[PDB]
Amino acid sequence: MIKAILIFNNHGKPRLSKFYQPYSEDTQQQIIRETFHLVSKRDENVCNFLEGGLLIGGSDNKLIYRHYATLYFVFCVDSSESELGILDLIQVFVETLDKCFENVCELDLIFHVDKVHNILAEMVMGGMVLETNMNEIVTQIDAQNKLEKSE
Amino acid sequence: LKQMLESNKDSAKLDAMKRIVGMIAKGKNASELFPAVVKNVASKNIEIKKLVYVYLVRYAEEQQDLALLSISTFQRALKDPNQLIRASALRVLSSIRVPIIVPIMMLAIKEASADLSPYVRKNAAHAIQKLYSLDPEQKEMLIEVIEKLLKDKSTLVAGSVVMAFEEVCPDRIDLIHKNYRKLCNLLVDVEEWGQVVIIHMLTRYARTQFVSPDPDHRLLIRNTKPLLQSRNAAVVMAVAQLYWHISPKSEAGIISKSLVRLLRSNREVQYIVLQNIATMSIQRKGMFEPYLKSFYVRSTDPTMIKTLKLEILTNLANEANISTLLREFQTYVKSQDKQFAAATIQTIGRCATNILEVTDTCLNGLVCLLSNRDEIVVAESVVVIKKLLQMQPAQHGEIIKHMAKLLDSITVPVARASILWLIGENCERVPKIAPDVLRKMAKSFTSEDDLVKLQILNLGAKLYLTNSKQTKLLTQYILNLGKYDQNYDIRDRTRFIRQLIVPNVKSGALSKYAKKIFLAQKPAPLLESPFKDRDHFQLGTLSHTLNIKATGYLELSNWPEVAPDPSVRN
Amino acid sequence: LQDLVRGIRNHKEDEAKYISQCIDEIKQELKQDNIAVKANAVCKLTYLQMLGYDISWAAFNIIEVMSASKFTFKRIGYLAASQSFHEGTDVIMLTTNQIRKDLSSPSQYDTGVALTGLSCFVTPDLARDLANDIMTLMSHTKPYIRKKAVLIMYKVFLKYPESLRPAFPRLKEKLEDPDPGVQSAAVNVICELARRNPKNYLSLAPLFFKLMTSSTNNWVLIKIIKLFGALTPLEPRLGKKLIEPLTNLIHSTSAMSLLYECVNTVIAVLISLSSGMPNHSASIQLCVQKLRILIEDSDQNLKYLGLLAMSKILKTHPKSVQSHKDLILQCLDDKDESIRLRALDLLYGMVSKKNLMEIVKKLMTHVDKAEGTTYRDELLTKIIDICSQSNYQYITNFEWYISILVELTRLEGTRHGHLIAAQMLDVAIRVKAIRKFAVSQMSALLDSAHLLASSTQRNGICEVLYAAAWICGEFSEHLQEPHHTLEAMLRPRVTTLPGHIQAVYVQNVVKLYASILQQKEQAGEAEGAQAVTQLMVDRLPQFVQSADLEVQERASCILQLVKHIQKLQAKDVPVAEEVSALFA
Amino acid sequence: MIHSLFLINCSGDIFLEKHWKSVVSQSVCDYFFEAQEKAADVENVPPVISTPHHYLISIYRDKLFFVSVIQTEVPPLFVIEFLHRVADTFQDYFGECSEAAIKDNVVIVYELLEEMLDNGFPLA
Repeated sequence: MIKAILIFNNHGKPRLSKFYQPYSEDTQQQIIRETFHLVSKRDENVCNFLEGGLLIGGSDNKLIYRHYATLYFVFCVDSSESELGILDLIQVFVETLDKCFENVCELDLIFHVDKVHNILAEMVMGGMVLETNMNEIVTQIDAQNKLEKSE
Repeated sequence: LKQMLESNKDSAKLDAMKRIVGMIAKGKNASELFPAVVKNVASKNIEIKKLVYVYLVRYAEEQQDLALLSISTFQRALKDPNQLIRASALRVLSSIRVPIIVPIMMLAIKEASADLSPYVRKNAAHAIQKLYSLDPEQKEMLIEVIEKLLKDKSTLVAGSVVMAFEEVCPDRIDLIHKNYRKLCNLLVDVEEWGQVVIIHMLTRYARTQFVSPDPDHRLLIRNTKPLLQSRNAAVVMAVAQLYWHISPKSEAGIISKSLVRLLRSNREVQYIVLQNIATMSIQRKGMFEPYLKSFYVRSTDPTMIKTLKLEILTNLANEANISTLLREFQTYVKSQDKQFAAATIQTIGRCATNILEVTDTCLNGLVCLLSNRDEIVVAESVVVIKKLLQMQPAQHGEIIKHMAKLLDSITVPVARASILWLIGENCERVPKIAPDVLRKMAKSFTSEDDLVKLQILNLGAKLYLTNSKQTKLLTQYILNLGKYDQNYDIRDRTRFIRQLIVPNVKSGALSKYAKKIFLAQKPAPLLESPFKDRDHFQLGTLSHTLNIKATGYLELSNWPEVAPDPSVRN
Repeated sequence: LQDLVRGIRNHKEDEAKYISQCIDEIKQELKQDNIAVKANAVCKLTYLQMLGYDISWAAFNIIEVMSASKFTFKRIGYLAASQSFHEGTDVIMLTTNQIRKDLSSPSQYDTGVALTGLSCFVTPDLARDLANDIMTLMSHTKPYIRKKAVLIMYKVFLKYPESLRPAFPRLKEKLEDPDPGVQSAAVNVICELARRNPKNYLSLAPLFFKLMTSSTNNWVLIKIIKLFGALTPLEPRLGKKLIEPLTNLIHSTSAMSLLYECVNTVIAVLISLSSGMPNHSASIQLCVQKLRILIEDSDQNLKYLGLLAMSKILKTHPKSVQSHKDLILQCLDDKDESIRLRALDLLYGMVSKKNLMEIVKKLMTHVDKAEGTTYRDELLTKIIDICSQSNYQYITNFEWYISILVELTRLEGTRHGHLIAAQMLDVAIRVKAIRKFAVSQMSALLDSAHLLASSTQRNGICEVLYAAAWICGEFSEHLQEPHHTLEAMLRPRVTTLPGHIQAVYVQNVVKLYASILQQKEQAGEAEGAQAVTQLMVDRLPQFVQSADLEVQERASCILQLVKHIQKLQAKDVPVAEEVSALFA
Repeated sequence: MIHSLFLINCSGDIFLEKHWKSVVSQSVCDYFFEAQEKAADVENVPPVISTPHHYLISIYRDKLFFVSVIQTEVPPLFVIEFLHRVADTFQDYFGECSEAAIKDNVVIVYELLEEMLDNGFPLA
């Protein structure tokens, strides 16, 4: 059960915020800031597993993240999700943005936020892991782009 | 980011170096990326050169071996036509701690010190700083370089040159002995930080090379005078510390105007200034007497700033103003600042000791103050009266009886000990409440603080020596309780105290004296301000602030009996 | 959408005003007849929600966008709808007609976006109203619809158990879906069902065994394998049946993450199975080998969780963990503090009567290399804990232990100085044959107390000085320079230490006086005894004048006593025996 | 003189770090953090804080600390006034002394720190 997907750069400016628990907008913002301060303070050689804060439902949840370039990709999961399972999910996610965006960068996360939500939905659905076969995932998003092209 | 720098695009390199500088400011490890940065140190873009040299300055001591691989590039950079590049290259060379770089560094420093640009000259002074920190065995030629540098007329170099002289050769006084005139004349035009350093060194030099107030000794004072109005706190404090340690006592009081003026500045500036003025006021009280009101505590200042102001007020207390201060102390006692409220309670007792004529009046402020509902105020008020009650071992019944009733509601360990201690000394003056006090504490001994426990054995023995007819069982109760206590200090006292008191079977000559030693009149404490210890330290220095001889303290000497030859110094 | 992005980027400090103007413009746009402009405003508003502004104000407009016949606007409307309504939004009731139209539609991808929207529409009322149709959608012909649909079930099951009762057999037969994505999604749903009430799925274990035999996509195995760890407490026998496919998987594992998940789960399985069947030591050996291969890898996450698994098996079977030694000693140097702390806990775990010395030597080399008063404090506390566990059970050369205590005394700035002092006192009093070395080291430190006086803070070096004073005064018989040590302890540099330090200092200075007076009187050196007495009478007043309570009391009474002893000595009195008896 | 700089935020973290010579670990600021734990507020931290091998001369203004590292004996008011001068120049260039401005212009911050201080002796 993925609580929420938080994506932000090294400066804490949000790039994605998709929640699977009913939280208010102010609560979402302070959550984003809390995870950013918890994660960015650690250097590159630190592990990617932080105990969850009080704003995401308590310590029962955990903050799992990966760093690419200057972007942070943090998944809020409880004690029931696999640490490296979620890590590999993040890896497939970022590679999905790389080839769906033709070498994605922060700028694509800024100007193409809706397509990134689409990528997340095709990968994870309401806190459930939907698709992990990368090739079929990109094929389905490309087909969706085909129906946008056709109509 | 490695491939990003390996790109031929200079803008890409610039962006990568800016990101690397950013993550350095974050404090992360960029030593792995050194092989990419060292490649473009010879780039033709000035901005990329500056960022690259910042990276090299930061990580030259981390990846020392790759820097060793590229020493010749730094050698070539030493001849760069732009001054900042020469300074940076010499800096990077100085950053290398390999025991082999030495002679190259020596030649680098020689060339830099001979080169015309003043900026690289002060950087070369810092270079001899670094080399002396690296290879102490080169100090002869380092001192030669310093002698060459000190002759330079530029002030920008002069400040750093004086610092390099001082940390490399503090004892070779003769180099500054030669250009006393040049330094004193430039001290008007030297930049403020250089002014502070030069003034400290000149104060030490005048303390060493002159006798009691010589035209040259006045020459220092003559030209240091205009700096007392300077806007820099360090400059004025340096001048003020100069006057205190050099000027005649009839003229050195002039600084009290500027030193007080600094108290209008920020918190940190006046924390040191209040610390210095506190020490100055002890030895020479009359200079800060006219500014007594300027040391009155304002509620806006923090605890540490206000507490120092209190200590200055104590040292300035006199029979002509003790009454004014005593009234002001009563105002500060009931302040919402509990930490400060404790300090003012301490201040009254210190002023009571200094002004012996108002001992009773100071008590009247405190004995009535003992009824305050504040747990911390009563904690220190009983402590301070204890000192005052100890000082006059008179039968002050109107005071001691009040504490004994209060003791049941006192929780602070030091205060509980003070009450038990006063009861122990005055057991015969209060023979009716003292026995009950021990009975109260004996039940609660196991929960008392370790400090408080000690006084109960002291109380238990003292009551035994005078009124053993009925407190003999109470004394044996409390001694047995302390015998099994966890802290070995109490087990040490109980072993000693029981031995002195109980075993009349082995009652030798020393044991019959036991009632004399415990009940011996206690001499008044020579309470000392926590600023008299600063009499051994120079004002305005770090060691004065910490009251400890800091690493690299430049100790002042005593005034010499006879002045060294003035004719040499011309 | 990108126009608002550029406007926000340009208006950094004026974000509030520009956002308010854009909100007014969005209010104007979302009430227009054209659904394209409304969808653009909905894109703007989804960006607004990500930025942190209330989405609930235009839920009706989001519905209006969703109602468009064009799926291009449908997707944006469904995204904002997933991010828009909550449990307290009755406005979501207007969605019902469009939700039913999209859900009953045979189009695969329109139904996909509809289910994506429904994933956040999961309320008891909507679940109760839509479960009837989505239960039929369970067995829809096209795979992708079912693949999202089973997750939509999982939502409904969470919110509508009355459909969970009959559709549970439906998911059971769904478990054999031929399309790999569909069956994988069904597995994910059924596991997240089993995680809440695991008892109702022990009979479903053979289906999971068939799954794991047939499955190839790693994430599926990860999920089911963790849940296999989950049911092992309820029924160890499924783990007994499962260990052989477990072992086959670990031998066939190629993904490091999946490898970790299997090895941790077989630790759990073997913990369950050890209750009455202690014959799985071969599986234990293989899983420790796998943990080693995991931890040797250079990626810190793999190493961290592998080390955590070795910690669990150390609680389980440390007999094989103790052989790692140098491996953990190298992982000690990693730059992450958490992995280092876990390594320290492992060092605590495997410290033994044979390897305590080596482990502590490496730990103290690191504490010399360690940085951070917090880290230094935990490291020294752990050193004392591993040395002092079970009353110093695993230490044989106590002289080395006092040496390492003195080495810790070098750690200026420690907040655990009292712990060090208590350790020195305990090891000095408890064991007698090492009292000589303890006294020698402490007296050496007292001779350097002019250097140790630099730290007068509480719980600092002063408590070390307290320990020194106590064990030199009490055990003065083993001192080699009692006159020198008492002169050092009466030095004026002492006069700046906190109260009880000076107090015990004086109380043991008088003990040294007793000892040295006994020595000089026994040999008949009256002049030396007089010299020592006059030395102390000339030094104690320096402490009597002190303002702190107990030190002043001690100094005053002891000084008066020493004056009286000098008076008796002027009368030719053998006072040495009685002064010694004062502290015997 | 002043050896390294450690700007420290309100929450008690290392906001910014700069080093001029041989780098002192960030573990030098844990003494300052212990002092803050002992201090009642941000106004009760003494400007000069002793460490076993360094000295921490710190100022607090504009809701931000300017912590500098001192190894050799130095005039405390020298370093304090230099810190306040660098803060004044920070405000002059930024327009306001704030956490966000420094976080955004780290590069200009490093340029200013290098321009003000050259190998231990402040001079411009």
